[PDB]
Amino acid sequence: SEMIYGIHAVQALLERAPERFQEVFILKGREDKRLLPLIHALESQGVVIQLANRQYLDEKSDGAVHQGIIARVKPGRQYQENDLPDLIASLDQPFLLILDGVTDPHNLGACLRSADAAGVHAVIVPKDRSAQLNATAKKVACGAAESVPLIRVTNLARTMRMLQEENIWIVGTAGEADHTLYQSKMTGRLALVMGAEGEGMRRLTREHCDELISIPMAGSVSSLNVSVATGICLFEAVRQRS
Amino acid sequence: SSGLVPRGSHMSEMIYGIHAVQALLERAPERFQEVFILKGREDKRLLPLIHALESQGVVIQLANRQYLDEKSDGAVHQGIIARVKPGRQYQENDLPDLIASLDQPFLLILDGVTDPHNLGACLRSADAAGVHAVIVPKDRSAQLNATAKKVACGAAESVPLIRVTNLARTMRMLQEENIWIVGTAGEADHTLYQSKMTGRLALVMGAEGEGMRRLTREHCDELISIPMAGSVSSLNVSVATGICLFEAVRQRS
Repeated sequence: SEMIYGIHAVQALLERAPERFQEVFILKGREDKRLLPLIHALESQGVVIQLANRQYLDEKSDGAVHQGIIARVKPGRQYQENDLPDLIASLDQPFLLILDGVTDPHNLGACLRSADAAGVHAVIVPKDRSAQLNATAKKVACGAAESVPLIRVTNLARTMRMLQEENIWIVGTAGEADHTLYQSKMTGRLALVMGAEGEGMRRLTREHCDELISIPMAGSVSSLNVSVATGICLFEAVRQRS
Repeated sequence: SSGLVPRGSHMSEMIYGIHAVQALLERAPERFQEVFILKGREDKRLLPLIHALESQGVVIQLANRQYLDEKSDGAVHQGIIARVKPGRQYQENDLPDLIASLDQPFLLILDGVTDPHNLGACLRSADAAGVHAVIVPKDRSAQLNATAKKVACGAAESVPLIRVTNLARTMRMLQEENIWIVGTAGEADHTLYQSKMTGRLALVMGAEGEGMRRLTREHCDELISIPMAGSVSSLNVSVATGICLFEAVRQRS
């Protein structure tokens, strides 16, 4: 049993895994047009709602910015490297995001938020030397933690080959690319790879890519933050995929 | 009986990071006055720098770390000091002329970004996209402080940030100058991909909270939304700003 607080986590679950709802706790006495459009959905879902004072919610959350809402939820299905091939098989047209070198919990959250926004089916990351999904990541993820699975993998190159033996085209961003993000084809079976802000993808990672793209800069000094680069690339795909 | 007038002083400003010392070298070399580095101490990352500096005819002097950390308020200078002239601070009144010197102005308007970190993150993306100027309302925006300047990775020294008195009025001026204004809002009825983002243009982004002010929204020529996959999905102002700014870039290239 897991405890979630916040409207962004209560809702990401209503949109994605409403079946994970067991019992809801909301402030007994304080109307908010920020909750009814949720309270009703919960009622429609057949989720048992429960009346509780403010103390009942100040304790069972460790003084969090619950905004008046907390629920009892069944832990979310955590995908391991092993069950990736099945996840992919259940996908009509895989749209994946691979992060090589994201060590900062905050960036992991931002990338997760954007992947969700983009409709990415899963975020794949190097099990070793990569940030962890802690309180802060989830927080910056704005609920994305609950929607987009994050699969931690032993060897990136091995997993990439698996994806390629499964017809998923791998396109990675890199300065030493010959064409730009806009001269790429981001339709079909796809996996987008972003590397750390300074070092980029590790040499091995970029060699396991079918293609390499670069984001065009207007300034030989102009650079881009990682979570913004991820977004720009992901939505260029969203654009071509619509 | 008279009238006194400050004759006028000239005070230098010390810079610190490679993302300033090496950024301002190419971003704004003419402001350079004196430069400091470690004495007789090899640094393979300093040579590619102290190279372009000598070519520009800028003085380069060696010194201690006490000297560096003292004239640097014990800051992460990275062994590279730099005494330079004050930076040109663009003001509202300067706007008309800046726009006059551009054939196809590409402006970014930030309404309500009150967090310096976001302000700096946004400038960085603006600089990457070729934005000529970022315009924010004086009474509803963050200050280009040190925190902002750092998250901007140098852009702060390349992209003018003009603080304005009446955002809506400044917007009417932009339109009088034939600049098309596109604002980002959930209330829009088409996406940024269905928008014509070429020509004279200003992109308006609102903060994550209350979003764009109603008056700002009403002075836009068009409103666009960023398509979300699921009623859940939502974007950070910096990422969102980056996304819209680059869809524009794609279109005008």
